[PDB]
Amino acid sequence: GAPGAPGSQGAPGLQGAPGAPGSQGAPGLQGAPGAPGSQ
Amino acid sequence: GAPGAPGSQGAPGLQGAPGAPGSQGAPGLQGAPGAPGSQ
Amino acid sequence: APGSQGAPGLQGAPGAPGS
Amino acid sequence: APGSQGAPGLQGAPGAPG
Amino acid sequence: APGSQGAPGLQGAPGAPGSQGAPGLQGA
Amino acid sequence: APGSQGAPGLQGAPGAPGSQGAPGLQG
Amino acid sequence: APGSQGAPGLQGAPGA
Amino acid sequence: APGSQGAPGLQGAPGA
Amino acid sequence: GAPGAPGSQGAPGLQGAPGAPGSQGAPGLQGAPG
Amino acid sequence: GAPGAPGSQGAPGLQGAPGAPGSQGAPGLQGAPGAP
Amino acid sequence: APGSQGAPGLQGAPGAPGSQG
Amino acid sequence: APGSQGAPGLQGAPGAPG
Amino acid sequence: APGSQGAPGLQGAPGAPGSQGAPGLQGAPGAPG
Amino acid sequence: APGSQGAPGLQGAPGAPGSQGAPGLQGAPGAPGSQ
Amino acid sequence: APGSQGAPGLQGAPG
Amino acid sequence: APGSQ
Repeated sequence: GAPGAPGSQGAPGLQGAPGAPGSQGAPGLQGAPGAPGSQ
Repeated sequence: GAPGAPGSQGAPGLQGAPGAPGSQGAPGLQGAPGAPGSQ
Repeated sequence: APGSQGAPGLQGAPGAPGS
Repeated sequence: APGSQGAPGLQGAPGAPG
Repeated sequence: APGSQGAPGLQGAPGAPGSQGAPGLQGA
Repeated sequence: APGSQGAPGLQGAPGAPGSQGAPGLQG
Repeated sequence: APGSQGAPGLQGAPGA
Repeated sequence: APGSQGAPGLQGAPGA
Repeated sequence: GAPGAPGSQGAPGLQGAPGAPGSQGAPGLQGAPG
Repeated sequence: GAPGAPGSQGAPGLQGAPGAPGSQGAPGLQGAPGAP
Repeated sequence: APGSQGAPGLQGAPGAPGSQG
Repeated sequence: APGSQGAPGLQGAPGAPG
Repeated sequence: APGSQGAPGLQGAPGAPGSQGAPGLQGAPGAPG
Repeated sequence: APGSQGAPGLQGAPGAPGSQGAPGLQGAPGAPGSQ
Repeated sequence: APGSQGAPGLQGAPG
Repeated sequence: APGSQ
C-alpha cells in the first residue's frame, strides 16, 4: 500500500525572465547652434 | 512497486534574454547650420 | 526575440545649412 | 525600427515667420 | 487561476518636444 | 494567472513632436 | 517619431 | 503607425 | 488506432499578404529650381 | 486507440496579411515645386 | 523566426549635397 | 533576430547654401 | 508522426524585397540655378 | 506514421535576406551641377 | 560588422 | 561647403 516519491525537481534555469527591454539608447543631441547660416 | 525519480517540465516558463544595450539613437547635428560668424 | 532594427537610415536629410 | 521618422524632423527648421 | 504571464502593456506616457520648429526664423 | 500579463503600460514612446528653436536668421 | 510621415512640416515651403 | 523615416525633412528658415 | 484523427487538421499558413510592408515618406520631392 | 494524428492543426493562427501598397517608400515624392 | 528587424527609412545618403542651395 | 539585416543608411541631404 | 520536428523554416530567399535600387538619390540637382 | 512527413523544408525558398528589385541606380533626376 | 557605418558621407568632410 | 569660413 505504498505510493511513490514524486519529488518533482525544480527548474535549473526556471523563470530567469531576462527583461528583454531592447536597446533604446539614443544619443541624439548635437543641436548646439551649428553655426547657423545667418551671417 | 516502489517510488519514482524526479523529472518533468514541458515548458517551465520561457522568458527570453534581455533586449539590447543603449544604442546611439538619433544623434543630432546642431541648432542651425551655415556659419558661426556674426550676422 | 523581437529584435526590430538594422539601421533606420540614421538621418533623414540632416538639414539644409543656411550657408 | 524606424529612426524617429527622419530622426531630426524638419532639418532645415520651419522658418515660417508668419 | 492558471492564467498567464506577460510583460507590461506598454511604457509610461511620453512625447511632446524634440520634433521640429522655428517660430522666429525667416531666413530672408 | 490573469495577472502579470502587461496591462497598465502607457505609450512610453515620447513622440517629441515639437522642437522650435525660434531665434535664427530673420523671423 | 516614426509614423508622422508625408509633410509633418513645411518641407517644400521655402519659408512661411 | 506607418513607422517610417518621415518628418518634413526640408529647410525653411533662409528658404523664405 | 486513429480514433477520430484528433487534431489531424489542415495547417493553413500566413494568409493575406505576409511580409509586413510600411509607408515611407522622406523630405518631399524638391522643386524645379530656375 | 492510437490517435489519428493526435493534437490539432489550426496552423494559420494569428495573421498580419501585410498587403500594404508596394510603394511603401515615397513613390515619387511630391512634384518638384519649381521656385524662382 | 529570425526577423522583426528594422532599418526603416534607411536613408543611406538621401541628399548628401554640399552648399548647393 | 534575422541577424539584424541590411542597414545601409545615415544622413540625408546636408545641402542648401551650406 | 516521427517525420520531422525542428521548427526548420526561418523565412526565405525573397525575404525583404529591399529592392535597393536608388533610381535617383542625388544626381542632376533639378537645375538648381 | 514513422517519418510521417518528408520534413517540409522552409516551405519553398529559404535564405531570409531579400533586397530584390533595384528600382533604379542613383542620381535623382534634374540638371547636374554644383548648385 | 565592426567599423561599418558611413552611409551618407561619413569621413567625407571636405570643408 | 564652398564658403562660410
